[PDB]
Amino acid sequence: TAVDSITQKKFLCDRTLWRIPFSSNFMSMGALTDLGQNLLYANSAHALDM
Amino acid sequence: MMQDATDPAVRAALQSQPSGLNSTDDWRQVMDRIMSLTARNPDAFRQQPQANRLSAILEAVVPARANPTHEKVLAIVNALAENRAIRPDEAGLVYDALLQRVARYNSGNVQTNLDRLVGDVREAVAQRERAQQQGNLGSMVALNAFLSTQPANVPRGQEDYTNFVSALRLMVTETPQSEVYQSGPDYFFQTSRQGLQTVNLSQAFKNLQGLWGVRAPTGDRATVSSLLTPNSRLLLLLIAPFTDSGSVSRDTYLGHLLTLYREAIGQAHVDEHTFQEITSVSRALGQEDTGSLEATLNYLLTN
Repeated sequence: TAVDSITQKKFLCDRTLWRIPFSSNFMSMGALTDLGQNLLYANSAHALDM
Repeated sequence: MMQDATDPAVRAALQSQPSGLNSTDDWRQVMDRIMSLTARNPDAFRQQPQANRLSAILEAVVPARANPTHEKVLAIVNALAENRAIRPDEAGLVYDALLQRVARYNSGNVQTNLDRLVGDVREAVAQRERAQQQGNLGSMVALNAFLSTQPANVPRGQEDYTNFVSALRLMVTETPQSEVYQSGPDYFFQTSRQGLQTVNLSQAFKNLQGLWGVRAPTGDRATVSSLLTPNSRLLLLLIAPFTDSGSVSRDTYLGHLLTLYREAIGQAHVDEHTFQEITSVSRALGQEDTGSLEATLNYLLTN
């Protein structure tokens, strides 16, 4: 019984947080990452939008 | 080479103040390290991470007042533990009882004294530690009480005792450590070892006051000198490694037996060097050689 179809692929992903690091490399090495206390993000004031 | 008692003002500093880098106290040591001036590796400050790099600059260029009281008050209380002014389990109370005392009086002239007393109390540990090695202090004062109470220079029989006066004084000066002239009971007595396996009375010595000068028979234990108590006999063998020449070796046993007490020591140190060899050669004998002690018995009996 040959029928025609186009599939729908989707991911499931629960019970973990969407974690992204804070460096120019973007890889968490230690606790304080490169951009965490760098030249640009150290003592100056900045305001995160989204 | 060895140390004095681990410095009491420093032991308490060891447990309180920073170890590696005290940026205010070791200011020109951190300043030498940050200026790339250190001879180990100059750029040890350059290759370090940037954040702790800044922590060294902020702390050294502007010196921050670190807390000094708890390494000064503890310096007294740990010296109180080494001088034994307090017990080791008392370190919880006296540390804070005086901190609560300076909580009430933080700010009088008393704490200006306290740090001068710190240098005094730490020196008192060093003074007493050198003084307990010479236990003469709790010995000469005790001998002063012995010399005053006991009638001195009264041998109206025959006099050889003038030499013996210095003989007891030589025991205080030569060996001082465990040599304490304890006055527990009214009879004076001297201990020689740390555990006191020959502590006889110096008032058992009062048996010798009538025997300061009597007639000598011949060379075998005398017909009269059997009266000398093993108590007083223990003293006269103990003064024997101190004084030899002076007391007449031909007039009474004060000298003849004192020369014979050297015969007991003279055999002992020879047999000591004899025993240290036969026991050492146990690979070639392969037996419990009590003949090392049996020959020692034979070298004392068959003479």
